[PDB]
Amino acid sequence: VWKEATTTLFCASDAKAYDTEVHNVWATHACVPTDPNPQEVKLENVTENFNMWKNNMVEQMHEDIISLWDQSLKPCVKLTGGSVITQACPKVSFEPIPIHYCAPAGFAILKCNDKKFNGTGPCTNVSTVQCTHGIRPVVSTQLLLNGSLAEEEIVIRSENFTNNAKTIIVQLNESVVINCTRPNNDIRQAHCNLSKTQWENTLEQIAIKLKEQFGNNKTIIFNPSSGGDPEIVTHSFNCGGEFFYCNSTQLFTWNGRNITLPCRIKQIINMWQEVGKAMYAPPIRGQIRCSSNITGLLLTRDGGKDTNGTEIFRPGGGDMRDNWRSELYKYKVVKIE
Amino acid sequence: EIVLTQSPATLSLSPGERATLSCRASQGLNFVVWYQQKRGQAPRLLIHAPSGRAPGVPDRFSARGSGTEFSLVISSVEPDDFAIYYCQEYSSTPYNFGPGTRVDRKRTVAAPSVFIFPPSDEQLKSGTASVVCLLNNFYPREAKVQWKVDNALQSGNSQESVTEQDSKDSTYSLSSTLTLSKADYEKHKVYACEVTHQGLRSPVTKSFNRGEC
Amino acid sequence: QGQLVQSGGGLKKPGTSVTISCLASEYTFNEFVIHWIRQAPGQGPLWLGLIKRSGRLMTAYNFQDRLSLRRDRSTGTVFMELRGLRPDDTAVYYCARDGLGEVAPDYRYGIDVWGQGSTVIVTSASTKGPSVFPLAPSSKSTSGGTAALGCLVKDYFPEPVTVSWNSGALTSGVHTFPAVLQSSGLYSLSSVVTVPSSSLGTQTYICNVNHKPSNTKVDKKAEPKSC
Ligand SMILES: *[C@@H]1O[C@H](CO)[C@@H](O)[C@H](O)[C@H]1NC(C)=O
Ligand SMILES: *[C@@H]1O[C@H](CO)[C@@H](O)[C@H](O)[C@H]1NC(C)=O
Ligand SMILES: *[C@@H]1O[C@H](CO)[C@@H](O)[C@H](O)[C@H]1NC(C)=O
Ligand SMILES: *[C@@H]1O[C@H](CO)[C@@H](O)[C@H](O)[C@H]1NC(C)=O
Ligand SMILES: *[C@@H]1O[C@H](CO)[C@@H](O)[C@H](O)[C@H]1NC(C)=O
Ligand SMILES: *[C@@H]1O[C@H](CO)[C@@H](O)[C@H](O)[C@H]1NC(C)=O
Ligand code: NA
Repeated sequence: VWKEATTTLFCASDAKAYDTEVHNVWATHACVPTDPNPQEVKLENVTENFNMWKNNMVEQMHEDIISLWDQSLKPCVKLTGGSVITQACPKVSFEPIPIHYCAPAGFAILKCNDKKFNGTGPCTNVSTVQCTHGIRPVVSTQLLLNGSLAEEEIVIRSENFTNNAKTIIVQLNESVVINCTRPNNDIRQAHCNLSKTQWENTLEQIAIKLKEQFGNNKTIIFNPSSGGDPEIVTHSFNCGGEFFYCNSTQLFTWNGRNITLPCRIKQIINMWQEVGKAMYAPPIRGQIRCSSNITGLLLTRDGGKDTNGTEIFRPGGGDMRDNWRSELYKYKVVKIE
Repeated sequence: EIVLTQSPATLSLSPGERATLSCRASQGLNFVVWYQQKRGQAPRLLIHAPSGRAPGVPDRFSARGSGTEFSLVISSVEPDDFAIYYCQEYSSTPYNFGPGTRVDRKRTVAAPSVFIFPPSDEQLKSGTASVVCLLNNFYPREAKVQWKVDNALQSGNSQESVTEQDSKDSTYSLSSTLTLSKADYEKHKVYACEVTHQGLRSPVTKSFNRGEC
Repeated sequence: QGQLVQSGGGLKKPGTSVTISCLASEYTFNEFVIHWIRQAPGQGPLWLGLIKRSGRLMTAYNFQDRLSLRRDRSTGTVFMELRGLRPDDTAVYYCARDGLGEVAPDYRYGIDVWGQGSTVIVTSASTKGPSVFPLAPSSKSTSGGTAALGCLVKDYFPEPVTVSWNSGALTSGVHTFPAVLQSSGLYSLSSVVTVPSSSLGTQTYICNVNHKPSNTKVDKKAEPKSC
């Protein structure tokens, strides 16, 4: 029988106890070892409802990453509640590891294996598992990095597409590698490189999926963000403990085989996890370099007025629940009783 | 975006009676929310989206509907419930509010006592002239005033003001002020306001002639 | 809980800009959408824009060239800037929160908490005391004693004016109408009373007007015109 149930999950990971890297440290304390051979059972002749936008699993992960960041990081200056505290702020090793979320006894995780599952509604190819796949808690706007990819063609999802207020989550099937670098020896000047040819073709195939959703006669266009905090206006992410803010105008203007985005490292940032402000030490001299798989996007549609035949889409993000959602959309917890 | 319309404009009721307010949508909706508003206060949420009533809201309030038609039901009206009620839609921005449905206290129909006031000689010095038409203690609230200057219908150059429903006799009062220049007032003789109202089976006209006190 | 405290507003001249702030609880600021909504006199609420918890800004198409929203994550405050002010921008401006179906575990829509409101008045009018004219009693109108008389309190700014009769010793049958904004930019109202016609010859009637913003106070005796 079972039924949708909220319960405290526990986590599993391949974290290393000798590693002082803060994700490894957190997981070492909070998680258990992963199963070598994880079992997966198919449920023949079974239909089950899913709702990625109303999934308690997302909330539990949200809580973990907030505490992870709140525990791990050490800004030189922090403002919270009109109060200012200052502390030692050494640089730290920062690199997310995959985390698995598992159901306790008396509960179980259902997994939707249906082709082209749009995020809500019937799933006919359902299976049960002990734990989710390994999920890297990547904090980022406006692209989803190091995530999972659909084997088939691109898939776009929304709680409701005719609702302009609701975010659109794009799941790619072919990833686009992006290398960000702060040149060795302005210490805040950085830049990201990715394939032009690969990004244009990506944008095109996204527009095709958007056309399926809004109509063939609709002409699709991509514009930069309408405004907001620096974090959501730019493509913001972490790389080697440093906080990057990359100008993504070249990624989201659409109607040189490499695309170079001008980036800036910022010491003074807004905290995504709480009200206030944090200040970190300036970046290390030497080499700061990362290489991430662009695996998804967060988009927002203008709407705003009577349809002009044209639909404008802009990069989104800001609510990290959507980041977790892009990985947990296929899972739901049930009380197996 | 959508367009919302509410009916009726006014709902007259005695305490204890069942109220049902209507909300109509131009296109299909999933839901609507309802707000109560009293004078001087901000809107107060009554019914949350699917579904139920906001905190502090009593049981007698209920709502339901889907697509084009929605309704707010008050099983047994209490004196605290006499107010203006709006519906609101969430299909997309901009989020539209309804024009509102006024719930007032029912009473036996009462015709207005109509009075007309010429402009004082004091004001006439100032180069302007104000002509006032008073509708005193009437019910229902809906009433039409029509100004005429020498049988010329005055339109757009008058302003109306209505008191809150009297808490004791459940009636309304209304003033209509016609604004004329002195030169125009000096140029015409007969000034009249004609009142149409349910308590009157033929419209009542009150008038005066300039220079004939 | 669960509070929204606004600040800003007041008298503005046409063409200028106005900024209204809205301090929210950390919980609200973190979890809820916050709308900006105004309401003009005699009108219903009008949605101007919102700020999602993600930070996304959305404005009404009819205001997008004049309206700017932003938030300060340092204190948990949101702002609206309305530029190129016009007389019809005169309204009470509200900030108000809404889960917008995104707050777990209920996922409800509905604007459940409203700020106290910020009054914005756009005009070129300066402070001015009213002129008080009499609305003289009738020759003999309504049967019995009842005859109607009053005061016309015209051309004043800003609101409010208060009106009493006979030093407040006359409340029976008094109607003081809410003010109207004239095309001139100045306010005006009337206060009337119904009284016996038998008393019109003897009883003295004085409406007491008070416009505090200009320290103007008037006592006007209304009596039958000399005919
Ligand atoms: C997703 O697909 C299901 C099944 O066809 C449908 O009921 C639901 O409305 C869809 N939701 C979308 C397209 O957002
Ligand atoms: C990825 O999806 C696109 C359509 O979005 C399709 O054209 C392409 O062949 C797919 N490639 C792979 C490897 O699945
Ligand atoms: C990114 O770096 C990898 C090696 O780590 C390289 O193979 C790839 O070509 C680089 N891509 C870009 C766009 O620079
Ligand atoms: C990005 O760069 C363009 C110029 O290439 C500039 O016009 C724009 O303002 C920049 N945006 C941000 C968010 O830095
Ligand atoms: C993505 O993974 C690569 C390799 O593990 C890592 O170097 C990079 O920092 C990751 N990106 C983010 C945004 O964490
Ligand atoms: C989205 O909302 C519209 C009404 O605004 C409704 O007609 C449509 O069925 C909804 N689609 C969903 C919930 O997938
Ligand atoms: Na006196």
